[PDB]
Amino acid sequence: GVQFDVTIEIPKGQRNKYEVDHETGRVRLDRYLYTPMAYPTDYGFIEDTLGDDGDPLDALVLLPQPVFPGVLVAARPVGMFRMVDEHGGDDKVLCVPAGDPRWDHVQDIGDVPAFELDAIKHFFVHYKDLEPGKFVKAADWVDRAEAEAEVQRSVERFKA
Amino acid sequence: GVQFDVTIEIPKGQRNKYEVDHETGRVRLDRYLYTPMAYPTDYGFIEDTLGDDGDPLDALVLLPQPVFPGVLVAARPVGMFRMVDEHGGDDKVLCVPAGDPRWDHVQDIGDVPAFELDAIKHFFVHYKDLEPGKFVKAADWVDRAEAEAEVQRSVERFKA
Amino acid sequence: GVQFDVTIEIPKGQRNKYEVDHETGRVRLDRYLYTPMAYPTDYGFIEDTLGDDGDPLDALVLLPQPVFPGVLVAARPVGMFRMVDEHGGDDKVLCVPAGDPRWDHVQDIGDVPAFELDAIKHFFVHYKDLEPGKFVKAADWVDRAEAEAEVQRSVERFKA
Amino acid sequence: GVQFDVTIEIPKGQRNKYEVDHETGRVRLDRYLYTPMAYPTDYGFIEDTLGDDGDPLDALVLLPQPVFPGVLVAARPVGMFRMVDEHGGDDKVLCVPAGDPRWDHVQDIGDVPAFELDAIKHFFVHYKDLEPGKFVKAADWVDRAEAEAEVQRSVERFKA
Amino acid sequence: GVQFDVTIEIPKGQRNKYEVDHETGRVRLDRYLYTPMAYPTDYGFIEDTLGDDGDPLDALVLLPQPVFPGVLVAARPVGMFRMVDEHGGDDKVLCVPAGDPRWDHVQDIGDVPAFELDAIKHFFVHYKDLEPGKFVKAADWVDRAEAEAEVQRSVERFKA
Amino acid sequence: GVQFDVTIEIPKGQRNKYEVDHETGRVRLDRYLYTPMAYPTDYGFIEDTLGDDGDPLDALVLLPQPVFPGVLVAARPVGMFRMVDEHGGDDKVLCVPAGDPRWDHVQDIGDVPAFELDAIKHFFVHYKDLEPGKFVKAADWVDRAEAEAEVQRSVERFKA
Repeated sequence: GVQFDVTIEIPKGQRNKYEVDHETGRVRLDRYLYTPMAYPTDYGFIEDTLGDDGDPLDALVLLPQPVFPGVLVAARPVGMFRMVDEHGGDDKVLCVPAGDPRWDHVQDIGDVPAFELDAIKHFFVHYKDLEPGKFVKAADWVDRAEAEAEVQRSVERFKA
Repeated sequence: GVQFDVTIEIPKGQRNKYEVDHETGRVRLDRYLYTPMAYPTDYGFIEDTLGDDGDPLDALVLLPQPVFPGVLVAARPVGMFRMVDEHGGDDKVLCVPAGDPRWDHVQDIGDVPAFELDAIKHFFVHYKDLEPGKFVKAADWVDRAEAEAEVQRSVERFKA
Repeated sequence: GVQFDVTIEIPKGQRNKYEVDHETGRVRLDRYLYTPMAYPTDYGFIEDTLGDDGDPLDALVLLPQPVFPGVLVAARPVGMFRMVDEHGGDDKVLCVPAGDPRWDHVQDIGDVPAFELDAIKHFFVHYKDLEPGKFVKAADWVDRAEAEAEVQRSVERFKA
Repeated sequence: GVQFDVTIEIPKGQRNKYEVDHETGRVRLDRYLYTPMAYPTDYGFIEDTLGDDGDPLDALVLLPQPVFPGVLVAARPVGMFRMVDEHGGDDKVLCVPAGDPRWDHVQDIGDVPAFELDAIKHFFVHYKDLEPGKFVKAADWVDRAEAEAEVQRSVERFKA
Repeated sequence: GVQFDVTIEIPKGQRNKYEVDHETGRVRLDRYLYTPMAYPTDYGFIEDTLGDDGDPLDALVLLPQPVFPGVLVAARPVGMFRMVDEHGGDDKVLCVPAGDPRWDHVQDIGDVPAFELDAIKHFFVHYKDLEPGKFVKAADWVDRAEAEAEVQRSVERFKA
Repeated sequence: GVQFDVTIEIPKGQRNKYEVDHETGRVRLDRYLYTPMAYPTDYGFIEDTLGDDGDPLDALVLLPQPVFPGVLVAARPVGMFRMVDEHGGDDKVLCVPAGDPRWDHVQDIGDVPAFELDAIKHFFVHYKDLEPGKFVKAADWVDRAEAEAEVQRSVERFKA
């Protein structure tokens, strides 16, 4: 069913934390990570969504080769990382590239190897460890179904 | 005589197929090539041209060091790659950087070494070999004169 | 006191000379340097400033990891490189990242090691050596004080 | 059952064709490829084997991140690429990393997606297209079983 | 006083865990880290030392630009990272480049900024978190004096 | 006529100054350059030569893509850079790859564009500018002829 555009803010392997300014469209170097970690996958947000906090819904995209910040990728959801940090709840849709048969075998979170999900989860739990006031409290994984529903709501919030 | 601006969509050496969306201005990861090949030169399109198919005229730009997708380069034509694929005819203007005396010795397609033209041609002939329905039929090289004429028409089509 | 946004045009380590077109917002490959040199730090301009010559005030930003052309970084001044070239006077504010405590020990030009200031100065003195008509005549360093003053003036020129 | 050491000569993504000199141990830049292609996976030879032609048996290793020429990787076979070129028969064992549970799901050639095998095969069929006298005639895939047997013989040839 | 040669096994920024085999001299891809982390500095061992476990003493080397695995760097000690893992005690001498005046200001562990020591410590505490049976228990910092003493013993063990 | 092996110590684009230790065969990080410069071509020495100073004759090799330190390349001379520094005379043979027809049009120093020879010369004249006691006094270009002669002598010194 569902598919959308993700705007990659941060390439796999990067320790610079880029972000897109959501009115001006410009890309911004928010900060350099305080921990010796790097983004586990290409990271961004779903174009035309609105989360709880006036921010578009976050997205992880699985790619063979990282992209550049600002790049659009047409993607589809396979699961969702649920996380509660110091600004409270925050979710990240796990995605593969849409209409690329090389990802056809990846249909739900069951299809992504554990060592990969754990590596991703390990990054978000620890990446802000050396940043005062900043912490993480929940962190877990849910299936394409819950991913799809959270997307749907954020699309509807974006239209209101 | 003629010179124009090229928007590089894809850097030399890249296997990610970026493209510029021509209304929104945004850059897009179209697909990752199915063959183990990589763009033989920096690749883009001539700004303010319109081809037969509502798409700006394609350009190859010879550069010492690859640029980033979206980067403008002022360029001049030295020849043109004529190719007929599954969507029919499609041409690619061969360029060097404008007003850069290091390229002064390159004035027509005679001035580009054969092994380079062949490498470029070999890329377009084979890059879509593992992509169903997609094939290539003609593929040859023509001089700065024919390049200049096709540009001129595409500039005039862009003004209508 | 003072702090501002810098738009990085050229990453540390690059030999391609990118520049932002100031009306269109687009990024441009101006030229590939003629000397075997690479920008000693990330290089751009202070957003919303206007110099003597209708061009925004130049900026050097010290970063742990280079950014991409077009990226915004919030920054604060610690000194200024004064230089007179073939188009006359031209200054470059030395900046560190704003609100990043890892840079708290850098408060004025005294706090940047000499070998670094000399490396930067060596780049601007020599980078145009193989470029006809282009030369450099003055080149020296001044403190956060004078930096702050030149910024203020350029901000005020931008509002007129 | 079987597992061995591979010495990577050429990293995934490289167009430089490095080779190890088999007496001196030194690494050598044989040639830069004439086609705009790059090695589809990390490429080398199985340490302590001897093929038909006094050369150690060739190996492709599947890795998450490319290595450096000269690097040893402990590996296990999953299949074999059979190829007949201008020097006649030549085979390449397809391998994954030994004792790394992240590759446990890859047990025979059935387990490697078609688009990957085809990409590899496409590289070896075309990489020497622009090299006079050099051609390719057979090229196909066989299973872990045949891979294992060819290894065994090359190990025994190495002991004679 | 003391200075020695370090063989860098692993460049800053790498997630591949290279190691030197200490008889054969050859470099080996041990494993790819299970956590989304990357070596916080260039990492290796002190040439001609012998630790408690028949392995040369580990070293961290602070460098402006990462080297290649196998590269020798002449270095001097400024402190030492004391850590107890699953194989028991294991120490890591913190070094700067020898005879390089750019590092003259770094004379003991007091001279290395806290955010750097913490980043390094954070790496060794967490890098093996997703690796069964592997854990970390102590982890702290000591001064150039203790570094110098542990080196001295390992040099003497190497001569017996 | 003449052709030989070059051992590349330093890749084009690098600022780390690698060097091969000539007895042990090991590669060494000598220093990071003090100026914001990077080696204009791949740089090494002619294998089995001996200069005036017990050091093998230096070599520049022109390549499409840089190699790794320690890599051998079979090469042929097209000219020589003569230079006198603080340790007196020091020469560097300009080479292209042997038996590669893509370089057949480069037969003597006349065949290398001026902007290239000047770039190379500019690097050796300035790269040590910020290094106390270190300077450069002569620096010029001579033809394949003189190159061939200096090689011959160094080969003969190597055999004595």
